[PDB]
Amino acid sequence: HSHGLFKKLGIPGPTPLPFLGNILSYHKGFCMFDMECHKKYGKVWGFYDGQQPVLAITDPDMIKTVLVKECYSVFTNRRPFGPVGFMKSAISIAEDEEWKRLRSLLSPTFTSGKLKEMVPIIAQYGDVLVRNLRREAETGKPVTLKDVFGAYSMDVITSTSFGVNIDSLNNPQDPFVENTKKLLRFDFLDPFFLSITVFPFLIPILEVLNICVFPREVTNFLRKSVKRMKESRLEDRVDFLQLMIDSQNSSHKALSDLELVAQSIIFIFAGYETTSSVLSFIMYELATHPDVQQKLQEEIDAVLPNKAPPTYDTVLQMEYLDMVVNETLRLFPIAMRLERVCKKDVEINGMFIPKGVVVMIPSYALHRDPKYWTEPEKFLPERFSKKNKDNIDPYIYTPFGSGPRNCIGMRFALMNMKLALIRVLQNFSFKPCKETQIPLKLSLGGLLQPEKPVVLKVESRD
Amino acid sequence: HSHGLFKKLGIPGPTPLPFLGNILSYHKGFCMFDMECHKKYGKVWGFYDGQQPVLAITDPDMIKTVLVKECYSVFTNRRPFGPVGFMKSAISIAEDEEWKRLRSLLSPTFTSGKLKEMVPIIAQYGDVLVRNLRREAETGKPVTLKDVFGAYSMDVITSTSFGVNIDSLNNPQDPFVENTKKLLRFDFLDPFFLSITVFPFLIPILEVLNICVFPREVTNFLRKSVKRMKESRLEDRVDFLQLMIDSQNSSHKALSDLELVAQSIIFIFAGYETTSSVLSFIMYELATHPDVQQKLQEEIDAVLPNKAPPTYDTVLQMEYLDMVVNETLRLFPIAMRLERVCKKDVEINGMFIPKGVVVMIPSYALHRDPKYWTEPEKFLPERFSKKNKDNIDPYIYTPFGSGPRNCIGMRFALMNMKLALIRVLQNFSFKPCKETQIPLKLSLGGLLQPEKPVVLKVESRD
Ligand code: HEM
Ligand code: HEM
Ligand SMILES: CC(C)N[C@@H](CSC[C@H](Cc1ccccc1)NC(=O)OC(C)(C)C)C(=O)NCc1cccnc1
Ligand SMILES: CC(C)N[C@@H](CSC[C@H](Cc1ccccc1)NC(=O)OC(C)(C)C)C(=O)NCc1cccnc1
Repeated sequence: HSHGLFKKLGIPGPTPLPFLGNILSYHKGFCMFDMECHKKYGKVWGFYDGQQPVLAITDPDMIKTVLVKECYSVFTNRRPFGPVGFMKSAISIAEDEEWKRLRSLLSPTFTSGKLKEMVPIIAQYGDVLVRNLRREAETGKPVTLKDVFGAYSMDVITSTSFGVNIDSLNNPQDPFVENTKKLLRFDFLDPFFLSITVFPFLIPILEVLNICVFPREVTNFLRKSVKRMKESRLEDRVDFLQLMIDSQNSSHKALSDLELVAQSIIFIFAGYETTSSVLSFIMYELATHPDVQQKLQEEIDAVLPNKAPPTYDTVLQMEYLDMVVNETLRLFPIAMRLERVCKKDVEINGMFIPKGVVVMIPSYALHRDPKYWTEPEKFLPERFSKKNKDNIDPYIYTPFGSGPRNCIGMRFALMNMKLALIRVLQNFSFKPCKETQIPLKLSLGGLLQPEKPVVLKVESRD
Repeated sequence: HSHGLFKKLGIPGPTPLPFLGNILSYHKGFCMFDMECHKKYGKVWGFYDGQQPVLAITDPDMIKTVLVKECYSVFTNRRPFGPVGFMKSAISIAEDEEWKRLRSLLSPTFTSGKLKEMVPIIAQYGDVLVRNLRREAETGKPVTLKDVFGAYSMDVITSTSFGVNIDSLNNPQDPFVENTKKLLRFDFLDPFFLSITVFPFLIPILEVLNICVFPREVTNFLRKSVKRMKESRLEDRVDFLQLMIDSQNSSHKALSDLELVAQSIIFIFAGYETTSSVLSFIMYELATHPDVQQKLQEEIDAVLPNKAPPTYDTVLQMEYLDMVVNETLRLFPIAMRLERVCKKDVEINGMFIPKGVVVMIPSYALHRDPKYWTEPEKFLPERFSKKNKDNIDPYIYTPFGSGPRNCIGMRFALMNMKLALIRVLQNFSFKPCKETQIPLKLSLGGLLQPEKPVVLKVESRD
């Protein structure tokens, strides 16, 4: 059973039911379960996802050893979560030596250099986003942000990774738009993924029936799509695909054709719903904190007078904008948790850790700990002012994780989201509607997302 | 193992491999496997779908006992085929007493009476089909029949079962059109369904993970869609839904709300790809047999002079049209086989049949038997002339099965397909293109469908 393990080592936690372990306590979501545990049990605790032991840790020293010092030797991989098919070769899923080789063949894709190159592409779709917004702003109808930010996020994905150029909002039925919309963030508390936790032995079975968590058709579409573009650019700069094609010419072992496809898909999956979700959470805070929206709009006009177009350099110039983005990510860190599988009997910061345990960092709960954040629930961007940004522990605030396996798309994600904000706020202000949910409720599911979706009023600064 | 059963009873057949049984012999498809067996082995034979024994029978007496005389007592159900979820309640899947109750609450829906009522609806989409065809006939581009007949078939389904009215071809992106297109005939020789045959014990497992062969979203869409229409017509004639709603007012036990949904879905699944597939096979024969198309066009003009609109009565008037439809269904009976599970030790026409065996009628192969059809591969509509239609055994030619469990949608299916043909042939002629596959090859898969899809030239009789 292994349900005696934490009781032995002296670690506290909720008592597990047979077979289910502690999963019935997810009825209120990971976020509410994690805070409770931190409160009830202290700096460390333990629980069981079925029979799999999970050790939670909240001490910044312990957290650093795990994600940095002993990342290569001990805590290199994440927990498997379901049948993956050929997506086993995607960087975020791959393990150990395959992972290290993959992370290397793809890191130059995410340098500040290649990213400054991509700025003018992502900018062009700032414009598209505006026109589409004004069309809803010239017709005084409340607006669903995720719909319009999704269309933008999508637009940016297609171009920055394949060269394809569509305003998805107006071609909602373009093939390259349909498949991609199906690529939604996995709800790890829906019937299926729960069942996987009760029956992880079911995972092999499903794999032998080529059942996949990435719908077989979406993937089949993109593979040939990629294997077509591969053989249309070759032969006839500047997207993720080309960067990867260019890499399997001129670790090591180059990148396989199918390995290349899986990375294409993962970048899509990672960047789509996330970008659009964070952008929604930020407009929710700007509409319910009018000062902050006004202070930010003023800042944007000074750097970019005359609605001047944002550039890479003038984006990194804006401090309040960076403050606002970070404080949103504090209150809504959409990964919720960080996790590593401990692959060896180990002892770190004076605590034994037996093989196979899952080490977990409860990010959401640390972001709202009163022991590090005064008034943690209030939206106060000044926590991140260059005055106070020094009193913030990088192992307490980790919206992109930390260490060698942190978010590879971090710089890009922030740059994408900020370009969107600048062009939007150059043009509109955003006001609560009667139908706006104040104060926002987080979904009880396994996603950090709003219970009810965000709807606001949008007015032209003209 | 049970792999000794046929060897014992004195029945011949191919030797089964361990675990796989005879399935490796499906590499050429059910149709080619069935003919071979009939040839090699005679009037009866046996084989194993994994460990499940299947007895084939080709004697018309034996076939009648099975589908008619002993249908209620012995051969009431079909073989399960995969995880079905809530679609377990659909008539074609349900079993025994539930089946008999369902077949009864739905039979009045398929009377000649209700069907004559539906004629003017299905006719209106004959017109739509024309306009769309002429648009491709005024632009001399070869035409893919299944695309244009699919759009028609779809159009007819939506209206005859929910009142919805769209020209799907031009609204290819209407929600009510997207879901329905996913409802495609199951390929019982793709990786998944084969695996089910090797691991039928996997079926329970999949059911406990709410995995379904009817994609959970399509079904989720229609349920609420139906539960909306149910509560918009009620309260504010003339489709399958209303007929079923009217039935759960004024066997017995009425029809449950969820039972009603499953029938809605099955009619869609049954009528969509089938109608469009048969209609394609018929235009393939009319284009490669120009006499027959001309003789039929002449017949239509005499009954309906001046492109007069077809009616129920003038449709049943047309004999050559009926001949042509039937002879197509002979060469392409798209179910391929009929099957019943023997639920008891039984002895019929002097042959023992142990419990649990699957009794199978190899329709495709009987339709092409030289022992009943001279020149079986030739397309000769005169086999069905009212002169020779008496020399045809109803248990050899069974495109809709036979007995209490035969195709409930038969009259409707024929009437739909004939209305389509009349309106089309009143207006166009259909000629081979260079890119037409002559002679058509049947797919080696588990569907009766063309290897390559049918493309023809379409000319206005104007
Ligand atoms: C607001 C946007 C995003 C947020 C908040 C976010 C957050 C995270 C977090 C917390 C992790 C886990 C880090 C760890 O385990 O320590 C992660 C991993 C990852 N992210 Fe993101 N992410 C975002 C957008 C993106 C984008 C746009 C990409 C585009 C390529 C991307 C690619 C990845 C990859 C590939 C990994 C796994 C890396 C590895 O295992 O080596 N992410 N992300
Ligand atoms: C060209 C069109 C069609 C052909 C060739 C066809 C053929 C067949 C065949 C061979 C069977 C099995 C009969 C048996 O087991 O003896 C069947 C069953 C069935 N068909 Fe069709 N079919 C067609 C269209 C339709 C349509 C339009 C509907 C619309 C409602 C429909 C509804 C059903 C149902 C419900 C069953 C199962 C009945 C029961 O189990 O009681 N079919 N069909
Ligand atoms: C393979 C994929 C399905 N599983 C992850 C592996 S990476 C860790 C993720 C990151 C994440 C970030 C934001 C929102 C959701 C998830 N989940 C993580 O919280 O783990 C537990 C749920 C605690 C087990 C993946 O690759 N996701 C692609 C991606 C998405 C978003 C940002 N960056 C990358
Ligand atoms: C539940 C559904 C997935 N399975 C069938 C049960 S009915 C027997 C069918 C009929 C059929 C006709 C034409 C084309 C394909 C199938 N298959 C049959 O050949 O069985 C074996 C494959 C030999 C095992 C169902 O309900 N199909 C709805 C339907 C479709 C078409 C016509 N009428 C009804």
